[PDB]
Amino acid sequence: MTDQAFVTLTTNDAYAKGALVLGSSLKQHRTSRRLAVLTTPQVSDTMRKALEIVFDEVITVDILDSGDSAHLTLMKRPELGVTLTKLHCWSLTQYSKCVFMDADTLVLANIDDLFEREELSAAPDPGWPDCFNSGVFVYQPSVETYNQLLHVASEQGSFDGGDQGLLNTFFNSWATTDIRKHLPFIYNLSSISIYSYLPAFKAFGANAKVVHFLGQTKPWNYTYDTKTKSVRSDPTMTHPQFLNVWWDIFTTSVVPLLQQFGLV
Amino acid sequence: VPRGSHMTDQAFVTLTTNDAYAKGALVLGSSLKQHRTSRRLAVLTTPQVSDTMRKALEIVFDEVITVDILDSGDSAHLTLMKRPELGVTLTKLHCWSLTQYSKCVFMDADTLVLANIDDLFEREELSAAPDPGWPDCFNSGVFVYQPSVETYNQLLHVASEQGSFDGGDQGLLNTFFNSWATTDIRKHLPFIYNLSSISIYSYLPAFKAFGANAKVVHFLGQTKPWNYTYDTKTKSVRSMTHPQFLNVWWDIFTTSVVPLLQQFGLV
Repeated sequence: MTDQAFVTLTTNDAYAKGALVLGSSLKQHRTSRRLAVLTTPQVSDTMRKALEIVFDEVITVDILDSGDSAHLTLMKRPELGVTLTKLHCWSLTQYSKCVFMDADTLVLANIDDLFEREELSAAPDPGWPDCFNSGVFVYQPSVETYNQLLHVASEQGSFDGGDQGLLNTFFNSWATTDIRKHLPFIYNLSSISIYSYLPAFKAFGANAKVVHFLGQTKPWNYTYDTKTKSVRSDPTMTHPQFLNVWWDIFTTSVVPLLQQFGLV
Repeated sequence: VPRGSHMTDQAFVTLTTNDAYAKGALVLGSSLKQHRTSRRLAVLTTPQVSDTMRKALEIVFDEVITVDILDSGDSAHLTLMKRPELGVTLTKLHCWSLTQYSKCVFMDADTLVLANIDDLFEREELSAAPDPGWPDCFNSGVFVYQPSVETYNQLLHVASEQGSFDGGDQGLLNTFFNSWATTDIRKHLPFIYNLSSISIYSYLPAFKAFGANAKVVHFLGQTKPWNYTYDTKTKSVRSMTHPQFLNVWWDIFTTSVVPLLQQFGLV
C-alpha cells in the first residue's frame, strides 16, 4: 500500500545511521509499504538529505518550538523530550496504519505481515513480560489517540522515564487481552535474551525476524574490521551474528550514500 | 472453627530433591498456610531426602509422595535411561500422576508466597507466567495443571523423543504445551504470580512500579535463599526488592521452620 508505512525516529546523527540501516534492511527484504522517518533539529542538514534518499518521507519534529502540539506538555515534564517526539508518530495521519521501529532495530526478514494487526500489538519485554517493549509496535495514526497520550503524559508521565513506560500506562490492556495483539518475540528480539536464556535463543533465535540492539553499546559504536568482516569485543553467538549483519548492511548500503555527502 | 470449604481434590504440589530444597519446601508450604489457603499441600520427595527431614515434611505437608525414578519399576525409568540428564525433570513430571487431585498448582521449592493465591485454581491445563528470558516461553516455576496419567505418558514420550531444549523441565514443558504463547490469554498468569528475583532489579523501574503487588516470588539464580546468611538479631541477610524478599523468606524459615526442624536434628 501507500497509506501504510514503517516509521522510525532519529534524534540525531548517531541514530541517523541506525535509521539508515533499518530502512535499508526493510527495502532489502522487499517491503511493499512506505518508509517514513521523524527527525529533530539535532540531525545535520547533510545527514538529513541522506535520509531523504533512503526514506520516502522525512518529517521534521521540533517540540522545543512553542508552536508544536507537544510543547506545552514538554514544559510540564522536561524529561519526556524524546518520548513526546516519538509520539508524533501518531500524528502521521497520511497513513491508515503503521509499524513503528526504533532506529536501533534491524530487519532480518520480511515483516510486512505485521500490518494484519490492530492498534497496539507489540512483543513482550524480557524485563517485566507483562509490559510490551515499545521497540516495535503496530498502530493506527490518530490525532485523538495522539492528544490522548499527550494528556496521559502530562497527568502521570512515564513510570520509567521513557516512551515504553508511557505507552504501557496508556495501552494497559495489552497484557491481559487479545492474544492476537501479542507479537511473537521474534518480531522484536532483544539482544540480551539471545544470551540470557541462551538455550531458548539457540532453540528459536534462528527464526528471529527483527533484532533490537538495546543496551549499553549501540551497533554504530562497535568497531568493524571490514577485511575480517566482523566486529571487535570463534563467535557463534546470537549478538555478534547480528551485529555483523548490521555492519554488513551499513558498509554495503549506507557508507557509499554517506560518503557522497562527505558524511563518512 | 469457621473452617471454610476444604478442597481435598485440589492441592499445591512442590518438589524436594534433597534436604537443601527440603527447607525451601518447608518455607513454601508454611507461607501457603500462613496466607490461609483452603487447598491441600502435597510434596514429592526422592530417596536423597533424609528420613528425618522427610518426617518434618509430613508435619507441614498433607501428603508426602516418594518418587524414585532410579527404581526400575517407576514409569519414568525407561525414559531416564534414554536421557540421563533429565532426572530431576522426569521426577517433577510425576506431579501429573497425582490423580487424587482434579487440579493442582505446582510450585518449585525456591518460590515464596506473599499472599493468597487460591484463585489460581480458576485457570485450566497449563496456565503459567512468562519467563523474563525469552517471554514467549512460560516459566515452569509456577503453573496450574490437571493431573492425568495420559498427559503424564504424553510428556514422558516427548521427553524420550526430543528431550529438553534447555536440559530442564521448563524446556520440556514448553515444547509440549507449545500453544501457550499464542493462544488463550486467560492462560497467561500475571507476572506477579511467578515473579523472578532478577526482574526486580533488571527492569528495576518496572519493579518499583508493580513489584509491590508481587504475590509469589521465585528465587531463581545462583544463590538460593537457604544459602544466604541471616543475622537473626539485625533481622536480615548478608551481602531493594530482592532483600526485601529474602528477608521475608528468612523470617518465615526462622519463625516457623527452624523450631520444627530443631526439635528433631540439625537446628
